[PDB]
Amino acid sequence: HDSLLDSVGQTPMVQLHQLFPKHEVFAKLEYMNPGGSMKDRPAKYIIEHGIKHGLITENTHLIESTSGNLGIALAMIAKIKGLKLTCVVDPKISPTNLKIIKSYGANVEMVEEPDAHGGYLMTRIAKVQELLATIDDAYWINQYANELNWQSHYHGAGTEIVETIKQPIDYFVAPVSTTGSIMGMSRKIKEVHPNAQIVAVDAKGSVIFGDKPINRELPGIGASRVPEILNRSEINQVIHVDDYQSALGCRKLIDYEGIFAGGSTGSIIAAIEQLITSIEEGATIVTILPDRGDRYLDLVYSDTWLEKMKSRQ
Amino acid sequence: HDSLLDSVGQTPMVQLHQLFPKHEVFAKLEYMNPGGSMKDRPAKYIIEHGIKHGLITENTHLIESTSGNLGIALAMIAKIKGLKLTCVVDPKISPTNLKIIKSYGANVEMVEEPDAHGGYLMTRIAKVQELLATIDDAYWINQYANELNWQSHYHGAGTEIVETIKQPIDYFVAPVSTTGSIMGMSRKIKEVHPNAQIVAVDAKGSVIFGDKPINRELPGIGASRVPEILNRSEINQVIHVDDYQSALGCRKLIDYEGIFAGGSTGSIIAAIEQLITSIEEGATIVTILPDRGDRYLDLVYSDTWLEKMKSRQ
Ligand SMILES: C=C(NCc1c(COP(=O)(O)O)cnc(C)c1O)C(=O)O
Ligand SMILES: C=C(NCc1c(COP(=O)(O)O)cnc(C)c1O)C(=O)O
Repeated sequence: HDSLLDSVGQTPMVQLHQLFPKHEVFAKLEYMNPGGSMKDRPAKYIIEHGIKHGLITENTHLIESTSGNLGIALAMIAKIKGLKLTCVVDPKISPTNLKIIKSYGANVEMVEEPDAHGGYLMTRIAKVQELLATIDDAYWINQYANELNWQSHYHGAGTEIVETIKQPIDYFVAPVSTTGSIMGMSRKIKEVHPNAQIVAVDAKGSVIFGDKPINRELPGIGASRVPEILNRSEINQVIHVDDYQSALGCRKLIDYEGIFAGGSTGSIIAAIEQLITSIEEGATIVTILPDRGDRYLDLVYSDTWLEKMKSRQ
Repeated sequence: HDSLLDSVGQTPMVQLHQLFPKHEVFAKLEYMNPGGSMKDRPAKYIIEHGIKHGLITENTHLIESTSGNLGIALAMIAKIKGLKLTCVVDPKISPTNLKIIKSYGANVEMVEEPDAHGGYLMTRIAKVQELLATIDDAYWINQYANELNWQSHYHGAGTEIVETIKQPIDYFVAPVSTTGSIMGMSRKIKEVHPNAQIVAVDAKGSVIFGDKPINRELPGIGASRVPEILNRSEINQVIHVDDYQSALGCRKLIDYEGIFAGGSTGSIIAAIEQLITSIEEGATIVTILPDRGDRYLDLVYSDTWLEKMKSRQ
């Protein structure tokens, strides 16, 4: 490979035999991408597209609002391409992920005022618009509305999944924030497996699917606005999980399978444990594990954080 | 794959075009192994061997003295195999790596008394012998003396390198602690490229190759005893680098290539920059990048740690 860019994708798939002994449950390890998450795929895809089409030159200042993983992916790619980048972030970001963005030489704008229900997305978007107003040659990645987001997953893990799974897929389960992953992957999966059931896993208190908004702790799952790239008619079921439940799911996965994953992976485990009680034995379930446990030592893998979240419920 | 075990190995190789524009410098990304370092390979190899040969059963308590990466690899594998594990560690371990070992459910023994020159290896070995004396069914991985260590690298990255590089290899450069990586990989490389020059990169103050021992900060490179698996006649050149120089090398690599790697990778960059002044333009240099930058935010990627080390020199 001529660079790191060439090592994005083609991630491993494993079966979770120990955790789910009566079902065929397969997990795509997207956290093994070089930047450390699934978001490596939309970052590569959007930036290469923009350069090809004259939207992004060496003078273009990239801007994005992120809970952490897309900021890290964008900063890696920007280093390789010689581009400037400013990440707009909020106080809920993983402290580890905030320091990583800075080590990659990205500019950081940290907002401080949440809305009436604890969410910082409205304030992040406003900060982005302010940066756009004062930076002459700037390009907003705009992941909640950019069609290239779900397209990158259609061609990425979505395609790899249907190339690799040698049996009918009964359920596809994915966590949501922009819904790029689940829209893109499900669209590819259903071309081959048209009766596959599509299950979104979301945070309790996320308005994506119409919950009453409430303050959420874990970054990366859930949102306080409805993403524009979501098409609700393509989702068959929604399951909501809270911060405490997601943390328990992380800790059970590492105990049962030796897999050390981030918060939204815990949300997926907790949701699949709720789902399988209804599912015929032997059925095939496919999911994705978006990022690494490494980044959540002050959150999910902190016993005092765990105890704090248990009190909240 | 039936588990994570099956995703160990087959890591990417990239050329460092930007950093070394007049030479062909190839880097094996061993930090992309599932546990996060090269040490995944000896952990898998030694444990599978022991189980196959009746040295390790479900009742066997694994013990090892480690600067961090082998402890993490062993804890991942032990989870998957249902084995008990105690890691003996010292105050120089990365705080992040110490917390990861604990999240994987391993027991931890932290020693506290260094020898006359700041090294903790003598005390770690003593602690290991004490654990051996009081635990009835225990097996010491013993990585500084275990031949299975260098064998795992012969069959691992060593084999992959000679399968992948399509030109004569002029130099092979690797960092050392147990010397398992450099002994194993160089032995395989020289079967195909018998005139390749083998270059060890070591910490200043490491006694591995006979330096006067002095207090070293960065864990993972250097040692305060001579490893038994080292054969000095197989090494052509040795280059020593200090803590500050290694940190500068990490920061230059991420700036030039978008690669975010740990301390010993910085040592490799600093040594290769010293070496190439003597090397014919166009020559092929192969190296390995053992682990992730993620784990060194309180060390190499901390500006105050950086400033502390600059004062020391
Ligand atoms: C919105 C972003 N995160 C998405 C994300 C998601 C949601 O993926 P989406 O494709 O955005 O729906 C799940 N899990 C983790 C760990 C994530 O980081 C971001 O990185 O800025
Ligand atoms: C001795 C151990 N570390 C080896 C190591 C090395 C040296 O590899 P050896 O094969 O032990 O020589 C280089 N770089 C890093 C980041 C390492 O973690 C250990 O993980 O206990």
